[PDB]
Amino acid sequence: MSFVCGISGELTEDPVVSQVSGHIFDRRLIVKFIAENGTDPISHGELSEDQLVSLKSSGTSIPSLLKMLQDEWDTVMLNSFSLRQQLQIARQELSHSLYQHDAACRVISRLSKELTAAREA
Amino acid sequence: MSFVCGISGELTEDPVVSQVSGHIFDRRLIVKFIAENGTDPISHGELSEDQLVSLKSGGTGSAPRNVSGTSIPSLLKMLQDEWDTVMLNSFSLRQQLQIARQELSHSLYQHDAACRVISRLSKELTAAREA
Amino acid sequence: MSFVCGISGELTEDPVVSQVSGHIFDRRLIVKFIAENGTDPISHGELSEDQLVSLKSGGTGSAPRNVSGTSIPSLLKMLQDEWDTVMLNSFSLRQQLQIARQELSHSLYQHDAACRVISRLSKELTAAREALSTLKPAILAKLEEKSKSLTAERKQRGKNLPEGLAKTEELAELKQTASHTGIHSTGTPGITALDIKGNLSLTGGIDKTVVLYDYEKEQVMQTFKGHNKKINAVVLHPDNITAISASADSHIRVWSATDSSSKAIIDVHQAPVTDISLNASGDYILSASDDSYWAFSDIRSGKSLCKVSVEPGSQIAVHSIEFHPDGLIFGTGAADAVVKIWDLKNQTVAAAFPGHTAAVRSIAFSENGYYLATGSEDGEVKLWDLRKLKNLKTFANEEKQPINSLSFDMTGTFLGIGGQKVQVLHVKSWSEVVSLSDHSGPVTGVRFGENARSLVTCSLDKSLRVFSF
Amino acid sequence: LRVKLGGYQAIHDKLCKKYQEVTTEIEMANIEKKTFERLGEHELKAINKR
Amino acid sequence: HEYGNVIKKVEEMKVRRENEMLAL
Repeated sequence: MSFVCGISGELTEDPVVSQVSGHIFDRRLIVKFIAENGTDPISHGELSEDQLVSLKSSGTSIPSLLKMLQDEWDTVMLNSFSLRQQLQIARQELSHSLYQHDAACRVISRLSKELTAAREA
Repeated sequence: MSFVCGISGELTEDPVVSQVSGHIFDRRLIVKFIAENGTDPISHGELSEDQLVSLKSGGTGSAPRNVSGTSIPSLLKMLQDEWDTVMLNSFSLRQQLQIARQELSHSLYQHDAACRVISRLSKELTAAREA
Repeated sequence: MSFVCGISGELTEDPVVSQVSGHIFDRRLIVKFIAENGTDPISHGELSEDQLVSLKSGGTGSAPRNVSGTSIPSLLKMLQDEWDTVMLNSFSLRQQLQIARQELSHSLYQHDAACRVISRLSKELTAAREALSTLKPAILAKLEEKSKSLTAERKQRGKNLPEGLAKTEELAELKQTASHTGIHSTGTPGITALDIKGNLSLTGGIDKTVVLYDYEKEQVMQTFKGHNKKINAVVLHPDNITAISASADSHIRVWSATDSSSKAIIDVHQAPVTDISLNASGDYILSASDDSYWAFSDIRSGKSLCKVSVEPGSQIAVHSIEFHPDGLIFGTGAADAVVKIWDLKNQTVAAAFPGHTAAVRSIAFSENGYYLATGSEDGEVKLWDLRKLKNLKTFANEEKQPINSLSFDMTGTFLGIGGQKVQVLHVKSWSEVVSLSDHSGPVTGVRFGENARSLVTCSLDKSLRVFSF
Repeated sequence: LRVKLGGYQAIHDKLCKKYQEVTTEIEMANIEKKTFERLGEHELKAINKR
Repeated sequence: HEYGNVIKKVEEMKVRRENEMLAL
């Protein structure tokens, strides 16, 4: 059947599920995730490779398959770039929002102090 | 021969593998170890002489060893290792983006902060201008 | 540790060993091999996927990157160039295998051709030393002339196969339409050779008699007597009157249907005679024998005209001879898979069509001599390039049963094959048509009638049987 | 990298050529071994014959 | 995963450092 890996979002040939969260993964990614991060990737709990339960279970032209790789690799790298570009834009929106917030606190601080003067005019 | 014994550590000329160990031994070593101890040195499982098979190379049809360094398996292997790295990289970027994108949505107070300033300044003006 | 797969020659990340060989494999490759062939790829021992022992020791380390392998598109470029060289290698192998099988055939041929020379000289040396060890004090030319047209001319008249010839769907209805008994004496019965001329036929008996017989009327025409032993070969002459026959008594006797006595006798052999054949002009008899000699004589006067030992110094079974109506380029079959066409002017070979390890019982040319067929009891029958001295087509079978005789049809578009059983092929399509099992014993001689519409046979079942549809 | 590694690569290129030459020599020599071993049997029969 | 051979770098560094060095 079709199974979707939680890390890649791709159809996987080797679907495996972790007992610490119940999300399906490609075995190879989650083992590399565990071997690098130690946690479950979705629930962030401690995980280990023995806690993984395996789920149950054409060719056309080599010049074509090599061109399917080329186009598919460009799509994977395009995505990775747009994520780095989108992540900096999110940080730029975030840091601007904090500046507006901190400037507003200074204004509210300034005005609230000035409002004390009206009690001693 | 290119086989190195797991126990003696030498490059053997009598390579033998035992079914329980999945490991490579000298014939002259493993037979006396079976004789004196009956046991796999690696797993500590039982052994008997029928569990032992001796390795060979260079038979008829045996392909020439590729030494050119490049190969189709090894290129597909490292293309796979690139792919795993880029997905786990992209996953952590996607996680980072979700965290940043989540909190800046929760932080969208700024129009309500502006109404509070309007409310405060208008109160201030009516409190400043009463004398 | 480091390992390489016996199948691919690459490093393997999953080394495994079969229990029935010393050689080690990449698991998915050997499993795919087993899934096709069920056998060890190198020892050819029978192998199953559970007879595989797995090395849990760490597989071969990764090959270091080339500097050009540091970028994904250049890995794909490198993978493309790698892949092309792998396919050219695989394509080079199938070319090299074809060349090796060409050269192996030629060397064995050149080896077997040299053994023809060793055999002749060794016996000729032996006969020379035997002297020391016991030392005490013309129509042929007109046949060449006719051969100087007919081997190349006959396209001028044979422009098509006959229209009345049996189709492949018609001969499938062949059945034993007649059975014949009493042709030969019941005290020592048996028919060892057969020939026909239309509905007329001639039979050689184990009873040491030759009987002229009609297989359409079920009637004896004439009985010829005078051989001292059972018959081994016969030829029936197109004149419907003359008959020629050969016997284990080492003599050839010629008969006439008008006569109770020999028209001629040829006393020209050292041992049992084995085969005889007729010059297309009709006047001259060609013959071969178990003594390693062949002899040729005039029938119309009785004079022998030429004779040679094929190879003197040994009693070796020549067991067929034929004449070919262009004039020449015909041959003899003999014991050690000899099928030698003869350079008749020079008393030496001219060409050959062997196809066997064993002796060859029969040789037949087609009308125009651009087909020939041969077979033997080692179990196959093959069709031959008379024009270029090469193989064309083969008949093959599961059992490799003895094949005792062969015959074209009238035209060369069908070929009867058999011995212990009988079958007929349509040669123009080259497909098997029908299998015949109505004989209760081996067949000894075969003929076909007009348009392939009938088949005539003799057998160790002590009958002569005719098949037709 | 090209200049830093070029020496190591040139060594590997030399070893590949040498290894191919040796292994093809082993192949032809092992063919010669098996024919002369089989030919040695055929000559032994010839001795008894002569 | 790719340069896992660095284990062999430190091992050969270790073995090299066993030269002019003690037992066991």
